[PDB]
Amino acid sequence: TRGRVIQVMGPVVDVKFENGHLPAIYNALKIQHKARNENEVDIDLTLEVALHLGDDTVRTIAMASTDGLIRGMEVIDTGAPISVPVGEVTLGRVFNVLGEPIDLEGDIPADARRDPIHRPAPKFEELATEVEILETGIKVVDLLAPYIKGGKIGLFGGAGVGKTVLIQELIHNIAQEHGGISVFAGVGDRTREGNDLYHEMKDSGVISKTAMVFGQMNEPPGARMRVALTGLTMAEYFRDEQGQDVLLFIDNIFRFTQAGSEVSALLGRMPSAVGYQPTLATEMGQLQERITSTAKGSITSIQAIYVPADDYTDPAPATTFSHLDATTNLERKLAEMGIYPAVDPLASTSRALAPEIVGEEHYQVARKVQQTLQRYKELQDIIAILGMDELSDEDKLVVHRARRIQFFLSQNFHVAEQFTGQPGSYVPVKETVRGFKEILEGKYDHLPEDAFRLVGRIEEVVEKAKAMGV
Amino acid sequence: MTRGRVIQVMGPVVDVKFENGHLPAIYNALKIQHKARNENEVDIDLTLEVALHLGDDTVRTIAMASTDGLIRGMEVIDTGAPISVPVGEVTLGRVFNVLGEPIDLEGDIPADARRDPIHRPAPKFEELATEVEILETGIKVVDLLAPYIKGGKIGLFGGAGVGKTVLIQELIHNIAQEHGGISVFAGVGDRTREGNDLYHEMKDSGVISKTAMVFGQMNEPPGARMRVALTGLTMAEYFRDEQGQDVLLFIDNIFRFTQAGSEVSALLGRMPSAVGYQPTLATEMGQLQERITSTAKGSITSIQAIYVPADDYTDPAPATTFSHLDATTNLERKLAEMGIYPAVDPLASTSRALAPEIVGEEHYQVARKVQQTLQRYKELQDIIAILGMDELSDEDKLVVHRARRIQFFLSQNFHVAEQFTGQPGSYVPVKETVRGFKEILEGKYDHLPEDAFRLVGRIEEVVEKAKAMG
Amino acid sequence: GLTMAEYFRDEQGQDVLLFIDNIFRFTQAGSEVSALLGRMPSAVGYQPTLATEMGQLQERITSTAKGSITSIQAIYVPADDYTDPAPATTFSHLDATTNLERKLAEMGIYPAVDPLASTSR
Amino acid sequence: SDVGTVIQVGDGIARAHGLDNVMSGELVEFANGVMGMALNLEENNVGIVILGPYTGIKEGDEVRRTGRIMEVPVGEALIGRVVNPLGQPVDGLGPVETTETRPIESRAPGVMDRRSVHEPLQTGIKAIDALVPIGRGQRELIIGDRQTGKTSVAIDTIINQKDQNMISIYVAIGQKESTVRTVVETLRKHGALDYTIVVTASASQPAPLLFLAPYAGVAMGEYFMYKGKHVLVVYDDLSKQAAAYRELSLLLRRPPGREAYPGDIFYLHSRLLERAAKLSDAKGGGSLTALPFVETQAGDISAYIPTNVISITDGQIFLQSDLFFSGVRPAINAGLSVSRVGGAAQIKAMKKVAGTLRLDLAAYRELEAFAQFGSDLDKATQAKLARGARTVEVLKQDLHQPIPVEKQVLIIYALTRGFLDDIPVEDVRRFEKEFYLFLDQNGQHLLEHIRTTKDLPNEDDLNKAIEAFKKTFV
Amino acid sequence: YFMYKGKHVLVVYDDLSKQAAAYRELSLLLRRPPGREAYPGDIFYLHSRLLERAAKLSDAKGGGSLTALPFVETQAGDISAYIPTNVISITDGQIFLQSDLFFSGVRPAINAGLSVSRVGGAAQIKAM
Amino acid sequence: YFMYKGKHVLVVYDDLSKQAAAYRELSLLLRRPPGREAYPGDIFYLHSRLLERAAKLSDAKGGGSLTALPFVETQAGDISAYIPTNVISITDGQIFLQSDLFFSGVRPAINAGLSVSRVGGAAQIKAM
Amino acid sequence: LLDAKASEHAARMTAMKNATDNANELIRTLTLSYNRARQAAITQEITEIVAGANAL
Ligand SMILES: Nc1ncnc2c1ncn2[C@@H]1O[C@H](COP(=O)(O)OP(=O)(O)OP(=O)(O)O)[C@@H](O)[C@H]1O
Ligand SMILES: Nc1ncnc2c1ncn2[C@@H]1O[C@H](COP(=O)(O)OP(=O)(O)OP(=O)(O)O)[C@@H](O)[C@H]1O
Ligand SMILES: Nc1ncnc2c1ncn2[C@@H]1O[C@H](COP(=O)(O)OP(=O)(O)O)[C@@H](O)[C@H]1O
Ligand SMILES: [Mg+2]
Ligand SMILES: [Mg+2]
Ligand SMILES: [Mg+2]
Repeated sequence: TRGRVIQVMGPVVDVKFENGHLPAIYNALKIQHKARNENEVDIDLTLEVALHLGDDTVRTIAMASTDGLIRGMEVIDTGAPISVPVGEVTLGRVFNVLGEPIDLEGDIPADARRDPIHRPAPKFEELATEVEILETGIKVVDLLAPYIKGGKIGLFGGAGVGKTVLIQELIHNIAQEHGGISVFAGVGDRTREGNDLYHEMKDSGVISKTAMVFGQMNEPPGARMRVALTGLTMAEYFRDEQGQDVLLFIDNIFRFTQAGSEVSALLGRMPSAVGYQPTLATEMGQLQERITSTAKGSITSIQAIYVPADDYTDPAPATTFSHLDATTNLERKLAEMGIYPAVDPLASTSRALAPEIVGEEHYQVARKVQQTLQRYKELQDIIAILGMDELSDEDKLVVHRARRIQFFLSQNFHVAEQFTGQPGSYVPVKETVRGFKEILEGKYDHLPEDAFRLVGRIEEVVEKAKAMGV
Repeated sequence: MTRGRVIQVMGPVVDVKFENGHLPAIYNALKIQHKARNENEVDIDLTLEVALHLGDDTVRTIAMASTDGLIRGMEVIDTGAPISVPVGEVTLGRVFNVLGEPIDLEGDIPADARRDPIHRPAPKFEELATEVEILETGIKVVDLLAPYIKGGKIGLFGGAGVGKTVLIQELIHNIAQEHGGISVFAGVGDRTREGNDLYHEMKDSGVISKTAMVFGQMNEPPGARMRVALTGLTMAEYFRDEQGQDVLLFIDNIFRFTQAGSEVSALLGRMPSAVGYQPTLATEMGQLQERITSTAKGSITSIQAIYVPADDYTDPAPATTFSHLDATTNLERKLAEMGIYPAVDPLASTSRALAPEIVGEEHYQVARKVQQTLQRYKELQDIIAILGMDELSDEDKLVVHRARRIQFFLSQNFHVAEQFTGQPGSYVPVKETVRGFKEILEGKYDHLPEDAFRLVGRIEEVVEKAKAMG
Repeated sequence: GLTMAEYFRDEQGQDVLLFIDNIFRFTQAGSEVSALLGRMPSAVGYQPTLATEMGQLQERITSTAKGSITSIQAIYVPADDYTDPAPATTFSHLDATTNLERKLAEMGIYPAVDPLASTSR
Repeated sequence: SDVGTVIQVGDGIARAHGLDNVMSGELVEFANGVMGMALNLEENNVGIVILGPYTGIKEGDEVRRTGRIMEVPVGEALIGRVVNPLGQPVDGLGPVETTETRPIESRAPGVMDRRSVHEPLQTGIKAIDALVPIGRGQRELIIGDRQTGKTSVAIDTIINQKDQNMISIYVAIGQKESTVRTVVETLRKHGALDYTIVVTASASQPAPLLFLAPYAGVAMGEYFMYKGKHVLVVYDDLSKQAAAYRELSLLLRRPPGREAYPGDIFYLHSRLLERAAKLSDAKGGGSLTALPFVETQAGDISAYIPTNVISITDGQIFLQSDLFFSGVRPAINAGLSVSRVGGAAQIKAMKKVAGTLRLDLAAYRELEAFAQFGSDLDKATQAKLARGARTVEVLKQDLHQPIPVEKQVLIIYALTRGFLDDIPVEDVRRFEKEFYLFLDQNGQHLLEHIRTTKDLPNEDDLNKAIEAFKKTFV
Repeated sequence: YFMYKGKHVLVVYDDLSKQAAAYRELSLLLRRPPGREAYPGDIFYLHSRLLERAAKLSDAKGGGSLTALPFVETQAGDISAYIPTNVISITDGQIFLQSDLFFSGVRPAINAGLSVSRVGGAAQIKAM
Repeated sequence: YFMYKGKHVLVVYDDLSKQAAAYRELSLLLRRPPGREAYPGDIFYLHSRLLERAAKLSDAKGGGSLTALPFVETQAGDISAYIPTNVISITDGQIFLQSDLFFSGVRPAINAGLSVSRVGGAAQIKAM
Repeated sequence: LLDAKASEHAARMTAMKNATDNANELIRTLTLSYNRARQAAITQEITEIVAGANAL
């Protein structure tokens, strides 16, 4: 009971299994062939099943390029979904979508258990709703949009704003804070960044308690689509057996939505909206709903999103926005201003900025900060085109402190070691919230604004000025 | 005559197979009435309209009631004629569905009553008449500044909250009260709550036996919503043919007649066109609006409310309706925010029956001086807004004083406002309308304050109100 | 027409002047007869083979060493929209292009030539 | 016969051979145990939309007919439990036994059967009850951007419905399982799950279940409407129902209409909402009022689904993203929020203070656009400043705690008659908290008066009784 | 018939835009794929096959004539739309009649800058 | 081949959009299900197969390079279209040229506001 | 000089107010044309989807 290939149309293939032996949907298939003659080409290729057709035939998608496929090749049926090896063995390694290790360190044995990629989501009975503030050590995120365990978190931006630099600073700070497993998925990631990140994590020695999944842009669209679910199935083993908080990072899900749109067009369905497939909310929900806090522990996730043209009504961002618990917006104007990670104080929102979850002082502090920056945002054009001396002395006070606040949300970073070389550091929550209480009190208003860039404490700001001698 | 069987059900659409070759014509009617043979079945009573032939004796139909519980192989009978509405005096003062059965529990019509086909070929070019008579509605604004004419299609357009059903009741009652004009009402795609409100507002006004009513509402399948509009026409055609008298026909919303046609065309399977409408927009619209006429016996003048789909008059449905209409009245929200009622804008409202001879060169010249006065006010208040009142000389100052008198006197007091505000009402013939406005245009009456004119019937009523007020 | 101009510049070797009155109607006539021929629409109802067949014609009209052709053509933009496929494919092939715009003509300026969008090598 | 074989499987759609005596809408059960509605009985191949996970089904799996039209089981047992649209529980409390079943698709009450609406539905939101009245059998639309507090207003409306016999319903359409759990626990904490049912189909569920979830929601309410008890139905979001129907239609190959929705979208929504109206005194005087919710991109209400729905409903309530992020809570805009049936159901005591409040907010909202100077005109302009400032202070509400009606009337009277005008603006809120408890202790005669009369307290002692509180406030 | 015999003629078509709409409706009742604004490309050939039978024959043929005045309806003055420009390519001039002047009391008004005749001078008498 | 020997290389593609159009016309004639515009769904994969061969090989592999400079012509300042968004997602930077800058005297016209280089800073000489 | 400076601030206030009115009107006209252009593009896209769907 092995199938035979009967059409090829690029990524799509058709296989005519003998009836009585048809695979399920989302099942997996192997081609291994060695060429009989000189003209032929040796092939090792896997396919996934995507819908059934009229008689015996099944319509499938290919995870490696179909070049060299004859008609009438034998297809092996695995009888199961794409199976990913799960265990502690995967700590430190880099994998492809099918679970083979890309790095040359070694090969996972056949004897180990492997878990299916596709599994039903958490039920209504099993789910729970704990609330705890996740101390990330990033001065904007901890002050103005506090992250929470158990939940989907979102980073929205254009291109080249800091999304990957920031995701690296997260992975490093969490590896210092806890020996909690991390899984990183580069879904449709440029093969260049994969080299940068693998060597940065090997050279800072952060990789001992992490795993990595990659699918590059030069992969078929189906292989770009299924890479996020491999990362899910790995993080799910660590929660269910080890029972501890296991972060899942996804490098950009915009490529994932587009890979689904291209697969639907190859399957011959009819577009909608700006050409996205019909089943946009379904597929994305299927992914996003597994990220949860059931009774064993957590799988809190931090994801980044490309917003094509600074208009957020495009289907992929708009469909994503409902699922996310807390979202911070990255704007290129601040990144080019050289204050980092570029996150807008006014446009960032979270569920967790309420006194019952975060804390009484934290609520009063954050709302004073945002009111100060909002009053600065409406005062700059008068400052530009009337004389700056015309601003009232109370508004002049709001100006002076808004300058300091805007700079002191910048922070010196371990990931800057590659780009600029400086050491950086980590800030616990208490020191962020107190330092901003120091900023808002105003006794330190004598120290100059230039000092406040790229620092981790108000004592560091005193030191930098001290070098300047202030 | 003969008996068929059903062979497809695809929502409202049903396909039927007539074995003998004794096929039905287009727009013919077929009936299913069935009672359960086994405990598994459902009892049903169904009218089908034929809409295409499709070969091999098969016929494609659209149902006038929901198709739930239809089996395959269930039988049909052939009526032999179009859907036949009852016509006579036996349909006065009573409410029906599309099939001609009574919605009211008050009773039903006997088997002796004659029935007219709804679908009948239009009147010939020899049978029309060119003579134009003004319909004298008694509404001061409409009769002065956009005179309605017998045989004329008239359109009401306006904002979501202005007065449209209030005016349709106000015209119905005025015509029945004094002119005695027997008149028919069709509801297409309006709320069922207002269907019962209109029934009780008729009963409260006492205008009940004189009129007749048909309803097809938003719960109806699209085919029934489409054909109820033609039932109202068929009743008015009986009144101006056989009883040979003046008639008036009301349609509550014509756009949903077009929209129901687009939904049926898609179920029928014909390609969309333009902004997704059916191909046959202009002919299906035209065949209705071409039967409304003033033939040698009597007219069917009609008032219709039009909703522009997206504020876009350039859209295909409003443009195609807009080509048939002879007089248009526009109702305006920025007037209705004041005490001005009905909120009719004279500047937007137009009539192709304001011909200088037909109204009368005295009515023509008075009407043009009113319109000129309001257009000058429209620009002159922009000049006052940018420069000032004290920037304008005496005559312009008198024009603004007169324009305030004109706008307030155009408001009127009526029976529907007895429920809303409890004022008794008024009635005005056209000769009184022109007389009174002529005297206001001379301006000797300008001593009464603007507050006095707010809602009034005749200039003599203004005289009674002013002195008493103080 | 082109086959005539080709013979004179090759065999006789004179410089030749070619005028084509409106070359858009060649592509539009292709758009009419292509759907009946039996091949799916493209970006606004045009045939698939827009650029290959229009390029095939335009690449013959060339000044070889044997003898020069200068050729002056006009192209009707299907509406006042240049982003349409048939104008878009033919903007590449022309050494000097004149854009005539309606808005200037209504001001009464003739010939209505777009000063900013006129390009020549 | 009854049996047939599946012979295609799409992305949740299927097609089946056999089933010759099937009928349109019949529920069909597959061998796996998921069930499907037979949408199209074409010439040989029955279209069979699958509700639930479809992966297990293969070509040649048996498919069989239940014998029944699409129906949800209902009864008195359901109240206090959480069920999926097909009517099975997800809470974990065990099986639920219901002895009656109602078709999800039915003829609504005809135009002979209905009535005018005249008895108010007290929410306990100050701004809704004061300015945008609702009544049993009204259809009312709450519209606004994401993260604007709409579900807070729904849960405030479903709590504070205790003595009034408003059997209520909450329908969760596509929602996050964590928020459905959070709301169910908030209902359980406030002692409010004795009189309400909760229905859920979540994003992991395929789109046909989302499309069916509102119809089964109203079908539960119809038992109460027939019997005679009042009802309320709340939908978490209708826009996601529109998106689920679009996906379902396009997988069935139907061509799109305007703005890539099918045109059948107006028939779908108008079918669903116009079953919500008050029955006649002959048929039991029941009710089925409904609260659709719909979301607007950028806050533009002129889009396709908003205007389509605004045509069907009898009012709109507009929630401002701009005010809500400025912190005014809950945020309601006086200019753009209004109801057509309102003005009749509202009680006589409230009618007197509601009209003055409506003019007060309408006049202050434009004047606030000019307000920041402090010295502009004499007191005539300022009085509108002073009144508008105290008005906006009084209309804010604490999160998730609903207000009682006779104290709601008495605070609006205190505001709209001017007793607050001397009271300093900074401490205006604290006045309400102290007043509610004091008025219970010292003012009970006024509460009895309103409960007796539907009318404002006897005016003679009303000032004196309010003055004693005003002195007690410090 | 009259022009070939030798007499003059004049034709008015009361609206050609309804002819285009009727062709669209027929073409889509057939299974022909739409183009701009759902109009098939055949719309240029239809109108061109209509309008260039109008002529001024020469003495060898018999000197007859057949001037034709077609009409087209613009929606909100959109002379830049498909069917207006389609027909404007075929005809030897245009007259554009303006609503803005007409409802400002100028009954009738012609928009000078939009309306041109390509046979000017030849047609006029010398005094003109 | 030259990069495998170890010498630096540069490849320029003078217009990728015309390659994409040749694929569209070839696929449509082959009766393949179309997508947005009418571009076949394979386009992003076809360009990624082209653009991910560019590399900077390690010292173990020879130290070579293959920098690439693809060009795309946008229609009227169009953006968010299918080919430009595909290529803008693949490439590690983008330069956007503005026509209204060019006709204002800036040459070569380059908008600093919308042009980004993710690699930037590292490549420059320390003085730069 | 006091009346001159006061009347200057009045003249600037009214000139800036009128200039704001002109800016608002222009924004309205542009928004109407932008909405018409986008809706025209979307209806063309939908027409291509239908033409593909019947052609295949
Ligand atoms: N003549 C009038 N006198 C007093 N109030 C009026 C008058 N005309 C309109 N109104 C006011 O405006 C409202 C208009 O209600 P109406 O029943 O006409 O709605 P409608 O516009 O027909 O609704 P729809 O367009 O959905 O059918 C009335 O409820 C009343 O408040
Ligand atoms: N009176 C109030 N005081 C304080 N907070 C409020 C008040 N009213 C509403 N909120 C807050 O508004 C927020 C709005 O979130 P809500 O729970 O309504 O989800 P939502 O607005 O429907 O967004 P989504 O539909 O995307 O989940 C809630 O966190 C709620 O705490
Ligand atoms: N702290 C920093 N110091 C110096 N340069 C930085 C810093 N953060 C970001 N950058 C620069 O900005 C770039 C941002 O690009 P990145 O967000 O990594 O792109 P992508 O998200 O597409 O991978 C970095 O590659 C680097 O060149
Ligand atoms: Mg990246
Ligand atoms: Mg109405
Ligand atoms: Mg909500």
